[PDB]
Amino acid sequence: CTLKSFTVEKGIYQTSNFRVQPTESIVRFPNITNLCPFDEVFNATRFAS
Amino acid sequence: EVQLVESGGGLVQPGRSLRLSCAASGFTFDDYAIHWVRQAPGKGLEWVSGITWNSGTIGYADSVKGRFTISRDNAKNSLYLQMNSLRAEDTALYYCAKHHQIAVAGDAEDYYFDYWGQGTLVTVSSASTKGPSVFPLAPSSKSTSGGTAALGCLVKDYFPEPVTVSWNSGALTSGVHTFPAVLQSSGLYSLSSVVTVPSSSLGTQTYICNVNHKPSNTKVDKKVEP
Ligand SMILES: *[C@@H]1O[C@H](CO)[C@@H](O)[C@H](O)[C@H]1NC(C)=O
Repeated sequence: CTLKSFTVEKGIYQTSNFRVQPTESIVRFPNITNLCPFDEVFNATRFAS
Repeated sequence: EVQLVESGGGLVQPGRSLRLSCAASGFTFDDYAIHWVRQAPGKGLEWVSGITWNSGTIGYADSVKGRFTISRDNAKNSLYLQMNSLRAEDTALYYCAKHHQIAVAGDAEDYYFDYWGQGTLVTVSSASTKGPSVFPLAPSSKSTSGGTAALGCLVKDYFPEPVTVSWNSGALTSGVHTFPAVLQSSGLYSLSSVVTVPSSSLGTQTYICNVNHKPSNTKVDKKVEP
């Protein structure tokens, strides 16, 4: 294909390029910390009006 | 630190309305509950209403429902209390008390006051406001000891009693015996004060008795002379 013919002579030719390909989609983010005050606004005791 | 200054209060006719305020200063007006509690003269205290750290009503008493409405303003850091249809049994010193705990989310309802203020005398009657009458009590020349001579003021003819006496600028916290007022069988009251007043040799106070009365706003700056 890269040397279009049907009687290619003797020699070495560069045709392709290998490439080992992935096997996961690892995503690494840090730890959760200092959660927002959503526990005292959705689980409060009393509202006003 | 905490300065719970209270504004709004005076003589109003029975059946009218007024707005009370309590400007907070010193802490964060987003995590401490502030309530309203009245105190009749020499007849104990009485809780009116209260609001938690957020905008939330915690209830009223058994005699103020439907007439009183409390509101909280976290933006201006001030708690307001509306009073409608005031009657004769609403004359007391309404205080502005805070709460000690931070009122976490999951706990038990338990409110107890930690910081108190001064209160505003909210008197409700049919009488009218009268103008005070300051008089320069003569510091007579009776001289036996060092500071035996004393001068003061003779404020009288005033129905409400939000009386605050000053001498120079709101200072001189030394011995000043401000005698309480008394109803002289006519609704009016009478104020007087006594200072040390040492030997007068052009080295004494400015001889000024500033009397501030909110329902009868008038700046009296009369001097006292022997
Ligand atoms: C409210 O409290 C319950 C029990 O503590 C908890 O399961 C829930 O996650 C809380 N809700 C919020 C919005 O945090």
